[PDB]
Amino acid sequence: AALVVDNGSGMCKAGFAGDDAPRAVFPSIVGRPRHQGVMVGMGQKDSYVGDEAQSKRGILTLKYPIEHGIVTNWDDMEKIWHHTFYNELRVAPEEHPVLLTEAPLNPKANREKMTQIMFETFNTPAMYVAIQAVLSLYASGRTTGIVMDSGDGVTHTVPIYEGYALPHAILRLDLAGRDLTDYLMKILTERGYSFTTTAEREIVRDIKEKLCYVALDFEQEMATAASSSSLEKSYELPDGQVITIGNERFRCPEALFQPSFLGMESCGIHETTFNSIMKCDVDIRKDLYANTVLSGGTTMYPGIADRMQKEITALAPSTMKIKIIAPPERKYSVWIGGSILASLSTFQQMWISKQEYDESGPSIVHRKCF
Amino acid sequence: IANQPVVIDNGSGVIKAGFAGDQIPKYCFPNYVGRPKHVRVMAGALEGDIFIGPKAEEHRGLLSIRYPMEHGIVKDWNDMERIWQYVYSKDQLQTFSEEHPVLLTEAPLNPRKNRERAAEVFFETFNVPALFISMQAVLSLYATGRTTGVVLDSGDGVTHAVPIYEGFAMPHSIMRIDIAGRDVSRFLRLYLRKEGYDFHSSSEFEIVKAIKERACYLSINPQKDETLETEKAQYYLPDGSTIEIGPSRFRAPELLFRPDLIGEESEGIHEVLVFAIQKSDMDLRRTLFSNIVLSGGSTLFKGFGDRLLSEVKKLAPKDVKIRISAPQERLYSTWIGGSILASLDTFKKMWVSKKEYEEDGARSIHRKTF
Amino acid sequence: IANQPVVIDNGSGVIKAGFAGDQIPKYCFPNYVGRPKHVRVMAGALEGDIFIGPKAEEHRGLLSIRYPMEHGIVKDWNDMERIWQYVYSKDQLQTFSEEHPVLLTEAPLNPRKNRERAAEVFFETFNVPALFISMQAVLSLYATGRTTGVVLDSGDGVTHAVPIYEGFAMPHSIMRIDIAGRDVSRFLRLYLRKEGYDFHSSSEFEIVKAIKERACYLSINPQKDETLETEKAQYYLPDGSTIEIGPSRFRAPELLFRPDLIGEESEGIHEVLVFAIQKSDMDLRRTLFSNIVLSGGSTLFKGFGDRLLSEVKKLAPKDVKIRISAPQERLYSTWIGGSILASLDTFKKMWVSKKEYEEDGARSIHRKTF
Amino acid sequence: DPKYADLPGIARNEPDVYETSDLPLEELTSTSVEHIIVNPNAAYDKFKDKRVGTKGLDFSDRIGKTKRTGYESGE
Ligand SMILES: Nc1ncnc2c1ncn2[C@@H]1O[C@H](COP(=O)(O)OP(=O)(O)OP(=O)(O)O)[C@@H](O)[C@H]1O
Ligand SMILES: Nc1ncnc2c1ncn2[C@@H]1O[C@H](COP(=O)(O)OP(=O)(O)O)[C@@H](O)[C@H]1O
Ligand SMILES: Nc1ncnc2c1ncn2[C@@H]1O[C@H](COP(=O)(O)OP(=O)(O)O)[C@@H](O)[C@H]1O
Repeated sequence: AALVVDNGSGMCKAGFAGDDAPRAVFPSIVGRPRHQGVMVGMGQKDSYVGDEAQSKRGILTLKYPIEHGIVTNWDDMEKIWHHTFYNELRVAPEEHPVLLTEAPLNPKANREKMTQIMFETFNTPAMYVAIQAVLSLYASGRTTGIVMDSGDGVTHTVPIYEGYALPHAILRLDLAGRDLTDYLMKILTERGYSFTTTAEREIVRDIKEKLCYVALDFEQEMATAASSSSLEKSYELPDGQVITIGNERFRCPEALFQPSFLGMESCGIHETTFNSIMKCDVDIRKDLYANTVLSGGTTMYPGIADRMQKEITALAPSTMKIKIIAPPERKYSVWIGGSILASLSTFQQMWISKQEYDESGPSIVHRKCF
Repeated sequence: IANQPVVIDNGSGVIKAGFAGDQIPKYCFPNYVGRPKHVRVMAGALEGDIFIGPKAEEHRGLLSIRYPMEHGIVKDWNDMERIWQYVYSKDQLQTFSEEHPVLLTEAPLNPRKNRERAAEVFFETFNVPALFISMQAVLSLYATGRTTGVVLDSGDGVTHAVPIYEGFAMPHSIMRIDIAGRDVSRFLRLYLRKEGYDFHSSSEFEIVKAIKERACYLSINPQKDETLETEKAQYYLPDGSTIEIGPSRFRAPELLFRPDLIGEESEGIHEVLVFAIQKSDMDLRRTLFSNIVLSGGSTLFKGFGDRLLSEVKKLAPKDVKIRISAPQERLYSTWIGGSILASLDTFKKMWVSKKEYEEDGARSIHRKTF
Repeated sequence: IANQPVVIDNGSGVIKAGFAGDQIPKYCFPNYVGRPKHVRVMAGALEGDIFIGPKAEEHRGLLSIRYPMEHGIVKDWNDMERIWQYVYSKDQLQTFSEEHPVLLTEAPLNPRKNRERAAEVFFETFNVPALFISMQAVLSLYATGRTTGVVLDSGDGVTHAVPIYEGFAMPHSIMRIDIAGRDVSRFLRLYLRKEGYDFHSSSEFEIVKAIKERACYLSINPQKDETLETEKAQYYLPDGSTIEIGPSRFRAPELLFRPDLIGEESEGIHEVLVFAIQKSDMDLRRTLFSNIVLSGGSTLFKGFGDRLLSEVKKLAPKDVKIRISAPQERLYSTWIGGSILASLDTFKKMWVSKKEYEEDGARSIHRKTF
Repeated sequence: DPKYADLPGIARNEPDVYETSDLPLEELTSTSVEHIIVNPNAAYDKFKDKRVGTKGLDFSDRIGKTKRTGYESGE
């Protein structure tokens, strides 16, 4: 009996260890109302969380507590974890030990303060923080190979060979789902359809998930988009109003492969995956090309795998065979790994206990992280 | 054609026209179409069903005001064509549009359909030699005569902050919010009804804009002025009747700096300025704080510069020099910039010829913009 | 030749240029090509798409930095051509390349293709009378005015140790390691992200280099200073914001002494020096240990001399006299050596003439360099 | 001044500028290392009359004809 709780910037995936898929999946947001001095009606919650805030988007100002895999407002994150254990999962945190997930190369204060809350506020019996990328490999039953776990908050590239990780080869890029969502708003505003508010940004994320797809040749796709209106698809908003996004459909996910569009002055998700493999030892490169995994929900774009293969193959040597690993459950790839890890009898020892926390302090986490 | 170019500012509130030779705009009239309020069947009433600028101001109470441009976007194009036709009337300028070339001043990050249709009208309806769409912010710097400078241009329709350093505008650091002078006029009408004076009519909305422009001071501390008993300064209406404004005077334009009070999800005028600087690169931040320029009519509020300086200082880093350099001609700054730009021999290269638009296509106007 | 020969110390971090005989290099500017990343909209902005040296330093925030040479190997030659062109331009020495002979200063044990292309550019693109390529270490000994000494030259790009006894330099005892000042700045950036301050931008990476030079001390005992709670010393960024560096201050420069931290299987700067002496013949070991000369900018770290003297003493034999001598101008020591060598009449015989290069080709340069 | 006197919607009796109040090697002094003063004029004189023999010079990785030592002798 143990709890796996993925603390993703976009969506918080929580559930019991051993189960196939996560029990409760809700958007990680806190909804505070745009209140005036006028008195409010009955059935009023001071701050709404998750699926409740997703229902009452109209009035509530949606504030994401985790920004680029860094917890900015801890009071907000506490209210999400309270919604996770007590309401969503229907379980006491004192009974079950809780596994959390942190992105690699995050600030040290993040891991420090995270565990402090779990030990003091919720009074958990044991707490282990893990790298999202390390878990994602277990999903595919692969010990060897690199992963390109692109989330809503961040995208990170962690090469692991024969159950041994290369820490110095790890590269983090701040370009992620929320930056693409923010980019899609700007180009939709250029077409005509203006989306400004926090509630409207959530509707633009629903537009992104459904329509947007990765093009094989961007320049070739822009030529077909100009000539014919075949790529132009219609989407119905919450309001009866319908919109035809056009070429901006395949223009949004292009930002992943060339950040110049967003204006970050950084390497693309294809180029960073190559650079990470080159930073590793020369011998093991072979297996990393052969076992390139794509994880998170930012790798569920239709035809990212095809475009990824093409771009890596061009950069990589001709003799090498480049196979991209795209399992059907990419969105729940971080959690399903956690469920496999927590269930294993070997992992029982690796848990950090309250007694261990009390004596040493919150600094113990940095030793027993990975 | 060598004959003098005609600058025209597309201000949502007030459109400012004139020749490039003039130091100031000779002809500047309100941007609204005036039709008779009662649907005219009979003779001896207001004939034509069109009253623009000074003719409208004379017979204002009889007519019904309808603004053609909202939030820096043209809603009714038929109305805007009549307005631009009145610019080339016997009343203002008194010239052929076919002879003189034109310069438009569209707000930043507007819809591309707005720019394309604006060009189509000025090339097809009027037989213009050449047209050039420009950004309102870039012009404001030419007027003042400095290359580096952030331009907080608070218009009637839209308030936007564009950072430009050494003649280089960062397009990602641009910030645009719809809460502008027109919204302040709308919110003042609500507070005037809370004082007990209704301005229900579209004509009666114009005198609320006059009340705002005459008497509305921005308090340095809003909470202290609320507790203090007001003088209740009397304003005289067109009919002759007096109205005591009282606390509505100062707590109306406050909604610029704090738009959450009414319940509008926006950043605020102090916030968009700071955010635009913070979004730009770290090296430039100090110079961009050291060079801020106020543009448009919604900066002329009494004690605006006093409040903004205080509200920017607390958000901005400690011990940083913040100079908010307002010109004396803030309202007419955007046009004077265009008048200087138009006069230069470089402008001859920048504009798009009528034959160029026929051959090249639609993109011609967009690609030459920058 | 009557015209003085120009000394150019082609350093990875800073390229130092000047005329032979001069006591100090008159014109020393940072080695990078700055291109504007933001768009030009206004007229009168900064002219050119290439900014090099002091103009690039002033307008750093506007530009995207790109180092042409990495680890003493010219990666992009087009860029290296533009910086050498800028040395001869009006801003620096302001003379024709055809009238003055050149003295280039490359690192030891660099690729042969680098020396070949370096010559090809300096003879074809610039029609120079004569070029002599020399080692950095050999010059550093002429500056101090000593025939016997080992030269530990820790530069920005590469750190190397060359044992030289009574004029002769032992080519098999030369020790070179890629880990250097620029890897310390790269390793500092990684630890600053762990502390929770991000510097993703190429312009922001120059601020990390500024933080390194100002606030980073090498602790005499590494394991001792790790355990003890450190005073969190605040540093003021260009914008004004304060960062607490904390443990990253002293952990960052330790990379030079322990290359295992970044994860490269190479010798430490302390191991490089002793290995270079131990590789030399038995008789000269005592004289080389007595005569140690530190060079390059990366030796200027606070407590480098104290730590190195501690580390060398443990690896070196018992009861041997270890005197580490520092010239006050460590950074400019390499160039001053070049000026003294260039001023001697013996340098005339050492040169490769244009006709000599044109006849034999690449071989002539390889024959006469060390 | 007379230009802005003509226009109606102009700021009168207002300050133009709203501004804030105007606010007004450790290794090179180490014991371990021995600090030498670089005098190139002195150095130049010591090496002044020293020559090198560039006849039969070959520093390159050429195997032919045993070992070589570049810069034979002076004068
Ligand atoms: N099918 C899809 N196609 C395209 N984009 C998607 C799709 N599903 C989700 N996204 C986008 O990618 C993000 C995926 O978030 P996800 O559910 O993987 O959680 P997360 O916060 O990224 O967690 P983690 O970092 O642990 O992977 C969403 O926020 C959304 O913006
Ligand atoms: N003297 C003034 N005091 C206060 N508000 C003013 C004043 N003059 C104009 N305004 C406000 O500013 C608006 C004018 O905006 P304007 O500068 O013409 O915008 P644009 O830059 O788009 O042309 C008016 O409609 C009014 O709301
Ligand atoms: N005061 C300082 N403290 C620490 N490191 C420094 C200091 N000054 C310069 N450096 C480092 O030394 C570098 C300069 O290298 P330099 O000696 O000019 O190279 P080269 O010897 O290859 O010509 C800088 O880029 C920086 O990384």
